[PDB]
Amino acid sequence: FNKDQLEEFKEAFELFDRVGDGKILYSQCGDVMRALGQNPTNAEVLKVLGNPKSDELKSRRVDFETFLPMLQAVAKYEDYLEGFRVFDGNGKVMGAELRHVLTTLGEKMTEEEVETVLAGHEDSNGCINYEAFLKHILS
Amino acid sequence: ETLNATTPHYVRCIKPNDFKFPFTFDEKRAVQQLRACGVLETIRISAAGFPSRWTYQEFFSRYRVLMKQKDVLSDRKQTCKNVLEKLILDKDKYQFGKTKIFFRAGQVAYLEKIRADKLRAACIRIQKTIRGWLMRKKYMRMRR
Amino acid sequence: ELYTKYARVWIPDPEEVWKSAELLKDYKPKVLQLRLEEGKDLEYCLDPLPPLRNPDILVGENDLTALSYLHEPAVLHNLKVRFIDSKLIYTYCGIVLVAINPYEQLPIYGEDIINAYSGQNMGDMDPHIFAVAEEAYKQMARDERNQSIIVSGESGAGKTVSAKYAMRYFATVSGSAANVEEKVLASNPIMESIGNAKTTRNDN
Amino acid sequence: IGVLDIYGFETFEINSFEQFCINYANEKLQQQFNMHVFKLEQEEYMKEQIPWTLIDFYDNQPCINLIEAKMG
Repeated sequence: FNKDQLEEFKEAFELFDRVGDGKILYSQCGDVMRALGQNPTNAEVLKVLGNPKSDELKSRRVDFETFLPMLQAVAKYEDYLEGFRVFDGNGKVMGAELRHVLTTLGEKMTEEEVETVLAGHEDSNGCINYEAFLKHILS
Repeated sequence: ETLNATTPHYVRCIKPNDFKFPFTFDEKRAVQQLRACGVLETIRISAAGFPSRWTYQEFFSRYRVLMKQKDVLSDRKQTCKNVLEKLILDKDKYQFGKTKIFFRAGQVAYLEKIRADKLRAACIRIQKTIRGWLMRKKYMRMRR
Repeated sequence: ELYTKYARVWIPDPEEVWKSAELLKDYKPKVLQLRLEEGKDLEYCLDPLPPLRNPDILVGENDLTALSYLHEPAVLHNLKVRFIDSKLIYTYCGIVLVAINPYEQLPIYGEDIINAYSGQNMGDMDPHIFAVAEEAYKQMARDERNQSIIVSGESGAGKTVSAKYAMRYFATVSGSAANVEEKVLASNPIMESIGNAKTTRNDN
Repeated sequence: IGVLDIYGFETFEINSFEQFCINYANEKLQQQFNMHVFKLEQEEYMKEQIPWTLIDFYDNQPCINLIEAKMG
């Protein structure tokens, strides 16, 4: 990232800086990466963070300059489609099944995150057009 | 010579606990009872064969998760022959009967593991993408 | 090999013949890191492997041969779970029927269930003594050849209860009035008085 | 239709002629059971058109010959 990129990213970082010291928490580093359009795993975030311990993960703070190499390291469709097609072959996916698997397998999310992103995107049968929802969430 | 004139059907009774407690099951007693009834050496003999026998359609239902939408044919038997011959490279682990797939002991667990591993990798990829989308939107809220 | 992270394994234990464990780090060609229910790591060593565990979908199935790993702890687990949590006293192994004596009376012997089994094929149902009796009763009609039910175990296990219900089944599906059930049951006290003993390890 | 009620295999701390007889009877019955299962498996394999040579037969006759045969 160049100075222009660093300035836009720093402004975003400061928006996520909730203490005013120019720093975020380890637990916010992933949040910042996600805020910039990336979809990193929890594992990649923890790896670039240096596998922090619970105590420093929840209370040790790092500024943007330490975050930047980590964002870089993390940074460095048909499979995504097949991943959604696992739970289908009429081009649909049950909302209940996607909700269950996203909240119980893998890097489990909360029911509220899934309800929020899924609100208004599933139809009356409780079916999700996964190609359209996926394109929407990837934009 | 009385039983050989006849067609057998077998029952085994096991005693779960020495104290006649209702619906309690002492593993140390029950293992001994199962050995004494020959059930365990029966199972050891069965495990040498093809224990696990699956109908083509229920197999296809279970393992389409592992199957590319290209590769499923109209012909179930040929579809499964293809898929299984890729998924389990040693052909000696299964036989294609007229009506059922026969598996050796262990291989249906292998197929279930590789299915679960595919399903997990897909779920991780999708859900991490949804997490990064949602927090990207929370960033747009904070910019607003 | 496929001893991977989050592979479950069985480990031998003095107190309950096998305990479940989970392989806490991948195996690679001497000692395994095992996570136990009792404590997050206690460690197990490999000799000049632990029995791998069946996947969770398979455990609890009606027929022990449906398991993919066939061995003492998986059998013991399936019988234990089916008995304790589902109160199903009957299970299949190959042809054999395994009857786990509950020491408790049960509604499962009722005449409605006798009707429910009559005319079924063997695999169509969860296992029950009536399904063996029915398989015999159909083969006796389809063919001249005679049929036997063989009951084996210790005498405490309750073989007499199995035979009692197998006769009740025969009587009911025959539609018979006759009177064999009462007499055969009333024969048991003399046959036990003459032919029956107290051993070092069992009474009667 | 016959209902045969019989004792299982038997083993004690101190072990004697009564058990030797019981275990011989249980060897004979287990041979019959292996006969029957093997036969029904050859039938099921010919139902599914699978070559018979894949099913191996496990045989306890070397143990029965140790007991009941001449010089046993």
